[PDB]
Amino acid sequence: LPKKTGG
Amino acid sequence: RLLDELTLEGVARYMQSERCRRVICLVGAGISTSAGIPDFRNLEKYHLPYPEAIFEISYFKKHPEPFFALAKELYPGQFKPTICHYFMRLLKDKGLLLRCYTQNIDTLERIAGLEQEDLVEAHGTFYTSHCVSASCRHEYPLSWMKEKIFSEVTPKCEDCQSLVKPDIVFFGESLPARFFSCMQSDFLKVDLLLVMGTSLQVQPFASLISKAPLSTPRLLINKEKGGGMDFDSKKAYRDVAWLGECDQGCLALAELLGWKKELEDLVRREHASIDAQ
Ligand SMILES: [Zn+2]
Repeated sequence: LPKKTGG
Repeated sequence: RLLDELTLEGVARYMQSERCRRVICLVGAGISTSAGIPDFRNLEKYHLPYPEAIFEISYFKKHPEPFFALAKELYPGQFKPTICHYFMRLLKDKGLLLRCYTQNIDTLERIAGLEQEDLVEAHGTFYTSHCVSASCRHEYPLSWMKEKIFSEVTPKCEDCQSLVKPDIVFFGESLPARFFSCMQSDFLKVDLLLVMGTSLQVQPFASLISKAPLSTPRLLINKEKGGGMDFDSKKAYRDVAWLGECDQGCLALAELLGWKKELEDLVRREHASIDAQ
C-alpha cells in the first residue's frame, strides 16, 4: 500500500 | 455552483440547506495546538543527519532514541480536545459527519466522542504500541509506553527483544488499509469538505480533497492558505478560506449556524468531565 511522504 | 457566495456566510447558508447532508472533515496539527500539542513540522546531542530524520522509519528503526527523547519533551499533561474537535462532535450528533480523516496521532478526536467508524486515523495513533517483529507483534498499552518514555528507557519487547513503537505511521511507512478503503467510498458522494489545521503537505493525505466531486464546496480553516484549492482566481467557484486559529474559525462558523451556545456548553461540560477525572 502507498507510503507516507513529504516531511 | 452550490455556494451562493465564496464566504464563511455562504458556506453556513449552504450547510443549513437540505442539500448539505454529508460532510467530510480533513484535519491536521493545527486543530491540536491549543490542546498543548505543537506542530511537529534539545535534540542537538544526537547529531541528526537532518531534522526530518526524527520521523523517518528507516532512521527510527536503527536510532529510536531521538524520537523517544522528543516524545518525553512534548508529552502533554492531559488529553483535552479543543473547540475544533467539539465542532466535529456537533457534526456527528447532528447526523452530518460522513467521516473525519485525521493526520494527528493524539487521540483527541476519540476523546471528543468521535467513534471508531467516524474516523480514519490516517497516520495511526499513539494510543497503542507494538513490537516491530512480524512474527511477534506483542501489544503494549499507553501506560507502558509512557513509562518507558518518562524513564528514558528505549521501549523493547519483553518477549523477542525487538523495538516497540507507538502505532503511528512514520514517514516511509504504508498507511492503513482503512485509509484507502474509506477513500474509495466516502469521496464518491459528499456535500462539503471541511479542511482544518492542515497545509496539506503530507502525501497521500494531501490528495484526498481532489477525490471529491467537482461541485463539492470546500472550506479551509487554517493559519495560512498542496491540495489544489482555488480561492482567489477569476475561475474560483467552490473554495473558501478562513484564515486564523482553528478554534476561532469553528466558533465563527458555529455562530453563523446558530450553534454558538450549543458548542460552548458542549466544550465546557466535556472539559469539566475531563478535569474531574
Ligand atoms: Zn516482540
